[PDB]
Amino acid sequence: PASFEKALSELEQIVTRLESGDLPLEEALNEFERGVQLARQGQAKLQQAEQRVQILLSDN
Amino acid sequence: PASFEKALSELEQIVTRLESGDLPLEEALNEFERGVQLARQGQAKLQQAEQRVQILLS
Amino acid sequence: APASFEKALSELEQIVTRLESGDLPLEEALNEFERGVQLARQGQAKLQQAEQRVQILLSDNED
Amino acid sequence: ASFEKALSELEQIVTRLESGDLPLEEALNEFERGVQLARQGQAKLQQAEQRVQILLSDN
Amino acid sequence: PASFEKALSELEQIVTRLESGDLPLEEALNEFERGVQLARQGQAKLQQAEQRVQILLSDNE
Amino acid sequence: PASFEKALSELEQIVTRLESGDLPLEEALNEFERGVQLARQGQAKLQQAEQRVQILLSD
Amino acid sequence: QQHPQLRLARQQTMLERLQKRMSFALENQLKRTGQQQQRLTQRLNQQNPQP
Amino acid sequence: QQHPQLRLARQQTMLERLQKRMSFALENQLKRTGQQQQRLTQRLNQQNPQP
Repeated sequence: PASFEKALSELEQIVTRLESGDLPLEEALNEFERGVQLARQGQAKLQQAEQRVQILLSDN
Repeated sequence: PASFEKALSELEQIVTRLESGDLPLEEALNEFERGVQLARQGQAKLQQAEQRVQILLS
Repeated sequence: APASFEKALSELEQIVTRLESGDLPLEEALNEFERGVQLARQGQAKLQQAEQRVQILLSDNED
Repeated sequence: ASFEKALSELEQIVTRLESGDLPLEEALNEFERGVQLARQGQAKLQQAEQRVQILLSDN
Repeated sequence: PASFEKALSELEQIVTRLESGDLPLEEALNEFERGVQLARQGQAKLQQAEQRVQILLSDNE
Repeated sequence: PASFEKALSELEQIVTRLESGDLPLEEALNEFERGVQLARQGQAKLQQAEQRVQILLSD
Repeated sequence: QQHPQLRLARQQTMLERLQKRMSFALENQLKRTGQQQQRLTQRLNQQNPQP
Repeated sequence: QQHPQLRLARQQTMLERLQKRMSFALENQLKRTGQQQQRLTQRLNQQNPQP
């Protein structure tokens, strides 16, 4: 349900922690999961959004 | 929309906020829908009137 | 029925003097012009109708 | 050019321009030549009347 | 100099072949770059001429 | 002088030959380093193009 | 002499100018976020735990 | 009365319509290459020899 802006904000702080170089391997797998789950959600949002403008901006 | 004079005024304000870099998409795509909606309707009136002014050529 | 020629023309002259001021909003100008040309057609036909009455009557023999 | 030559030339531009069968750039350059002639013709009248003024002024 | 009338015909077809798209990207970049220059020049001529007529059409000489 | 369509066509032949998994490992590395060269060579074109039209189209 | 055709025509040209503003405005904003989200996903795939 | 101001405005309207059309054609053109490039690149990075 998360809106676009809240999604990109949460991804930011996940990557900073994963990139710290300091993390137990067990939690790194829970980090990577929630991570790609956010990015894939976001990627279709822009394709969802651009579809609107292509439909809206086209005369038909 | 309002009278045609303000219809232009409304479109000016919209392009003010879209220009200003601060906006999230989910309340920008709706706006851009409203901006074109306002503009496309405006085009319809002016096109319709010009045909009727053929009466000058009647 | 349409008003008399003289009353039709007086209405028209008020419209023209209002457009000539050149300060109406565009919608009023278009709305005013459309009814302006409507009145002129009434007057032109009415005046053309009177010239036909004189012509048919003017013949020495009423023909 | 004289007054009669100018009006005769100006009368042609109005006639052809009235027909309207002209290229856009031709119409613009033809119309603008008309205003040159009109100002040239008008100057003739003001100079003609100003010559009559000096003759008929008793002094 | 190119008259107003012809520029439209030139602009008209360049829009057509682009809308087809069969041309590669490198040619498209060059071509659309020239097409816009036609629009820029044509647009300026009209603006330059209209301000010339309005002064003449006014009471000014 | 690698125009854009030359790179894309060249790249597609390379990828398809990899996925069959028929190569000796030594040349799978030889033709994987060529794969990524063309990926960045192609991308530099669009970055070149998009930055270009923006200055051309923008005032 | 008082027909409104001249004033009508300016409005159509004036309106067009505004539509081009909207499209180049919005089109450019979408690409900004289309590219911003690509950088973060690029960094994420650099940090996968496979190695 | 025979001034050309009417026809000039119509020309301005006509020219703007043309740029909107062609500037849109190329803007859709570049995207078609945007997808094809990024489609083959993803297939390439899915074929790593490191595993």
